[PDB]
Amino acid sequence: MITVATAECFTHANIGLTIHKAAAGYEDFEFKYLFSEEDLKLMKNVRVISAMFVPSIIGVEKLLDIKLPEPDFNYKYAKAYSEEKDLEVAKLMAEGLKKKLNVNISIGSTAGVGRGAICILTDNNRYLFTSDVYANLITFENIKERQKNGIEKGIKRFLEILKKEYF
Amino acid sequence: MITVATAECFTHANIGLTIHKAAAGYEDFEFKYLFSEEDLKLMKNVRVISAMFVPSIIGVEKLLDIKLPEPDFNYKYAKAYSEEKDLEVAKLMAEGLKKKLNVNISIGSTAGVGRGAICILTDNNRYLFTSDVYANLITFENIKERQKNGIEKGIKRFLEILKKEYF
Repeated sequence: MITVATAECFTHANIGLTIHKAAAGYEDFEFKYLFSEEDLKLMKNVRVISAMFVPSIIGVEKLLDIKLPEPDFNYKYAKAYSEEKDLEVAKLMAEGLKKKLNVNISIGSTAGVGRGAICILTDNNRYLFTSDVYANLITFENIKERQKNGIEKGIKRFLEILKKEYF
Repeated sequence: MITVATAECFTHANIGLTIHKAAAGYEDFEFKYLFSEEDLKLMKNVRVISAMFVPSIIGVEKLLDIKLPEPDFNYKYAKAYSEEKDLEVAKLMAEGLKKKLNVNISIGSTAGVGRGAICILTDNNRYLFTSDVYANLITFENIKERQKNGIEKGIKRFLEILKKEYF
C-alpha cells in the first residue's frame, strides 16, 4: 500500500487522522467533504503508519532522532517559532519521519506566530507551503481558524500530490 | 510541570489532545465538560510531550523500540486484536512510551474486537481498564460509541489519578 506518517503540531494530528479515516472507509468524519467518491476509492490504497501530535521539542527529538532549532518565544505548552523556523521545522520533521518509519509520504506541520508551515515529502518530491491565516500560538489570536485552514490545505494538497505522483 | 505522553489507537489521540487543550487553557474544546473548574486550574501544571495515533504494529514497534504480539485478525488499516491482546498491548505501549520519553504519566489505548483497553502508567502505579462498550474495528459496529466512551473514561480516570497522586 502507499504508506503515510505525519508529525503535526498546529493541525493536532488531524491531517493524518483524516487520511486514516478516509482510507479505512469511515462514512462520517470531519473533513470528508474535501474528498470525492473517486478520491475515496483511491484512498483505500493508503495506510497510515502513525499520525503524531508533537508539541515538545524534546518529544520530536526523541521520537524522530532529529534536532530542532531553539524556539523563538518562551511558551510552556508547545515549542513556539516564528515563520522562518516553522518552515525549517516542518521540513526537518517530514524528513525525520521518512527516515524513522520508511514511509512513502511523510507530512510535517508546525505554527507558532504567523501562517505556519506544512511539508509533504513523497518518494519523488518535497512540497512546503504556509497556511492562509496569520495567528498566534501564545495569545490564541486566530488559532482555531489557522488550525482548520491548515488541515484543509494539508489534505487538499495531499490529494493533489497523491493523484499526480501515484495515480 | 507534570509531563504526559500518549500512544493511542481507538481513541484517535483524543485523550492526549484533550489533556493538551485543557492544560494550555483553551476556552472551548470537545471534552471540556469532563473537567470541573478546579480541574482546569490543576491542568495548567500539566504539559503534553506527544500524543500519538499509532494504528500500525510497525509504527508502535519502531517509535517505542518494543515488540507487540501478532494480530488476531486480518485487517489492512490497523492492528486488530481480541480483548486479551488489547489489554497486553495497552500496557506494553504505556510502559514503552514512559521509558522512551521519561514522562511522569504515560497513556496507551487500543481496541480491536471487544471493549478495548486503556493503560494509565504514572510514576507510582499502573492502571489498566477496558472501555465500557463492546465494538468491532473491522465491521465498524459500535466503533463510534466505543471511541467516545474510551475518551471519556480515559479522561475521567486520568483526572481522578492526577488528583489522587499529584495533588
